[PDB]
Amino acid sequence: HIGNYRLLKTIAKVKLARHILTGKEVAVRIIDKTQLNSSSLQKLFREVRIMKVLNHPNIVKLFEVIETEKTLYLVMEYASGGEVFDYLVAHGRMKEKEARAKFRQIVSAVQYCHQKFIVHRDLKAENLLLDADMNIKIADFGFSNEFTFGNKLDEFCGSPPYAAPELFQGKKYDGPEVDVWSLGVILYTLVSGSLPFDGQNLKELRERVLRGKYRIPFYMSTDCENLLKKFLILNPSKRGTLEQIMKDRWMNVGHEDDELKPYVEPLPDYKDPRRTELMVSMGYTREEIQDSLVGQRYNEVMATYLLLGY
Amino acid sequence: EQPHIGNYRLLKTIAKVKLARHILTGKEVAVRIIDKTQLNSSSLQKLFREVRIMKVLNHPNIVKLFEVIETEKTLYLVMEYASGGEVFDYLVAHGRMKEKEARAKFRQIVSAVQYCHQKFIVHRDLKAENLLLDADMNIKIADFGFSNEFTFGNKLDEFCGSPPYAAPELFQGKKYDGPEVDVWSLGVILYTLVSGSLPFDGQNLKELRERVLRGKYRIPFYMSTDCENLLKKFLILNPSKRGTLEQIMKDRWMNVGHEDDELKPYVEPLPDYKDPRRTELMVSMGYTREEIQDSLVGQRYNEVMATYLLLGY
Repeated sequence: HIGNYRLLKTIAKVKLARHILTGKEVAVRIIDKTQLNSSSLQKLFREVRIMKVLNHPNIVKLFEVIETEKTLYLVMEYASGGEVFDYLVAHGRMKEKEARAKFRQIVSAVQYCHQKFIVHRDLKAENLLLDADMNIKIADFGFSNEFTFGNKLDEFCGSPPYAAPELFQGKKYDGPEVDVWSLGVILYTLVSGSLPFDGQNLKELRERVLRGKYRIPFYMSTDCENLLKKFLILNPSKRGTLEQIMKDRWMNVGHEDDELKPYVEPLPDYKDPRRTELMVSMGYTREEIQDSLVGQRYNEVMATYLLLGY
Repeated sequence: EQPHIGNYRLLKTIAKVKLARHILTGKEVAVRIIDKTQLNSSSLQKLFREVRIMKVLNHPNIVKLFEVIETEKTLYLVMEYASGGEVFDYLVAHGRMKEKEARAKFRQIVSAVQYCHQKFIVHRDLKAENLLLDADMNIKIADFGFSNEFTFGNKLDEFCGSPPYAAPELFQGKKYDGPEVDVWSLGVILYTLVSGSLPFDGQNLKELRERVLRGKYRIPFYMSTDCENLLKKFLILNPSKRGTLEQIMKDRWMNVGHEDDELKPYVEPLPDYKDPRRTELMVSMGYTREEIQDSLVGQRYNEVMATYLLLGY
């Protein structure tokens, strides 16, 4: 094993693991640096930094970073509930009351990143993970657990049906309004268990996408069809921001007093007495806990700390 | 090992697809199972249009249709099973193919697609996940007619592996219609056979598009020169300047170690419908002589014809 972790089984090389001293499960991406060229190494560590800066409850967290001469271990949040894509396959559509619960979390998460000028650019159901409580954990925001670095044969499973029309018109695919279209598509698959735009191949899928028409089922409320109209607009400049969309009726149904808003980064969690104590009586010194959590080292000490929060 | 349908025992699922065993010959097949009640008149005609295409392709390297079983509510299509799996899964497991091995599969691949081009049928979706392998490592292209991946606009199709093989047209809003599209896809396929990786990559569709539209790809140090020149005839950004497969069959690399046996378009062999050997086995199965005669002469795609074909393996 590596660090305070016991590799259990595997699930791009990713391992399920048990933090020995907390018994908490964790995902452990393993990456071989010798097999990387400078251009790719840079992009990696650049994305590792992005992961260290996104502190949101629906964006899979990073717990530790172990880096050796030839290897880089990335210990991150494991989501025991799997993909949103797999769920939707089994249980079919969600109930209007169920989707809203998660679609709030999603839009809050994506919105948070747009604040920092990070657009995800590949939003899909396969990238929305769930934990043991049915809470949303978006993945691949920074570093991607699905994309190898040019070596392998990526299949881009699930990416096309959520692509905005710009992609097929040769127009730029850069701005936040791109995640915005995809959110539309996402929402639609949640309340229907199906695709607004579909086809036998990429040709047919394109045809349907660029036309922008999509069937609304009978069982879909009228407040819902009205939320889709705000996402699936063909012209990128007329698609509204996410701050403007959190103020929708369908979004806030059941939250008459609890209206959705641009998430506010919570203050640095680093001094919790309960965990500082629990740690000391494991064999951690007081100030190494202090230095580790002050400097946000993301080492074996910071990892243990964060893992005690579950 | 429980349900039966016609002469088939359904063994397991592999869209709804079952690997089954034909009880009279013990041969394996794949049965696509379609719920007709879940389809609308428009779609029903697309189904039978495509099935008519399936009955009409007769190439050694395209998956063959054996039988159509139709009931009130359901349609069963019985087709070749490729036990060797996807070329994709095979590249992932074994790395690249050395050039000699690649030429062998690429030859079969070109014959098959060119065959469909002669009839003005274009695949529109060649990828390494569509190139199946049989027990002898022979290529069987899937999805030329009906698609064992495309569930009719109903579910949550994933399109696995499609993007990296799309001609630049797709991302430019231009017509994605002609054979040239397949030709570009062939270019990608060749390259991934011999290097075990894609010529155009990227962490998301946006990044993929840049590489595709630009049209630049690295030639590995180990790639033969003849190979590099062959890629140059497929991976041309302008649709109209891409060659036809008939011309591309004449290429040097295509024919290494095939000097007197140059790749030329496939000619459809004479019909099979009289083999007295197989005719006799069938007679002692309960089939009558003229019922064998009618179905084979008529190319019916009923249980008789299917039993006859499968006795050919």
